[PDB]
Amino acid sequence: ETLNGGITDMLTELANFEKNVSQAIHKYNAYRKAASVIAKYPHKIKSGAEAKKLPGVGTKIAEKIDEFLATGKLRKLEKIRQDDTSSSINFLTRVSGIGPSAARKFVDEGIKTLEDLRKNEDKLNHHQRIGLKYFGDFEKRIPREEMLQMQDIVLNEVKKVDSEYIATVCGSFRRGAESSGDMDVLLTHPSFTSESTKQPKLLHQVVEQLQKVHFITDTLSKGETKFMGVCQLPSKNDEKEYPHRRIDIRLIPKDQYYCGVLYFTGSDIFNKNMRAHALEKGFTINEYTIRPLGVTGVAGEPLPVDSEKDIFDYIQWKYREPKDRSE
DNA sequence: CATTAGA
DNA sequence: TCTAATGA
Ligand SMILES: [Mn+2]
Ligand SMILES: [Mn+2]
Ligand code: NA
Ligand code: NA
Repeated sequence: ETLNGGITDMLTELANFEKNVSQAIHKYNAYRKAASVIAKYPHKIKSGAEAKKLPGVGTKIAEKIDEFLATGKLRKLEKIRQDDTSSSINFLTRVSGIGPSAARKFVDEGIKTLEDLRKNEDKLNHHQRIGLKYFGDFEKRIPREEMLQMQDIVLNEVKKVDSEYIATVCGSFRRGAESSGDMDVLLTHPSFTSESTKQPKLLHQVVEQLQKVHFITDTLSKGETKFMGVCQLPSKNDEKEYPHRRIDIRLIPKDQYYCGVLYFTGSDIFNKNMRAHALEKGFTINEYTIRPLGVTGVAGEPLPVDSEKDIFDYIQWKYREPKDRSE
């Protein structure tokens, strides 16, 4: 956690680089389990060899270890850090809609800068066009103060659309957080559940309304169960216009709402920990259900969940407010 | 680990 | 169809 710090961090630097700049899924994968392992180790790695005794740690990495311990640095890390091509890929990759693959191509063609990006809006798809358009707003955190005004608006129209609609802003916001990255609304309807052959309009009606009133301003992707766009709160009686924010609204089979809701509310740890508990308690929890475990090794049979509670109860735990779902 | 775009 | 990119 701090004892193998630099070690794992160097390791991750390297991993990550193999994956984006180079198209070496393997090495990238190598660097990572080793990083993963030296990370667990209970004592201060004092050399290549010591580390070497580890699984995943071979000669190659052990080697990097010494040089890193030896001189507090790594040549390869210095070179890469310098390396313009890779620098570029690392950066282009920041535009929503651009991945490593595309990052490579752009550079290939010689598109290294945001402006390069601009002079060539054409080579870019919609997603990317939008991502470039709000590069600034996308990079900014969402102040909770605003999260409250967004949540406010969203829930209104929702209800005004159909009243039988259930929405929940999930995520960190849900759990207290002063700021959030993007806004995540979990949606459901009674009319939609596990079987009942859908009702796409369900998601559809909603976006339409939000756009209608001018909250959704763009669409990155809109499908039958997961909408992905851009919103913005109404630049007041002017002077202060608001930033463009990322919004994600997803339809849920009413019969899996809370599991989902449970899930997206995180945190990654609480989740795990919670998930880990249901296991002993004779269960299983996944993004949508909670199944009673059977002795044959496994078993199924989706228990009825009506609120975050039921879930709790099932595993016979203390209902935890979102606020304290921290771990 | 699953949903959408896109070519 | 597959392949990329998001998320989470
Ligand atoms: Mn989010
Ligand atoms: Mn999101
Ligand atoms: Na990106
Ligand atoms: Na393949």
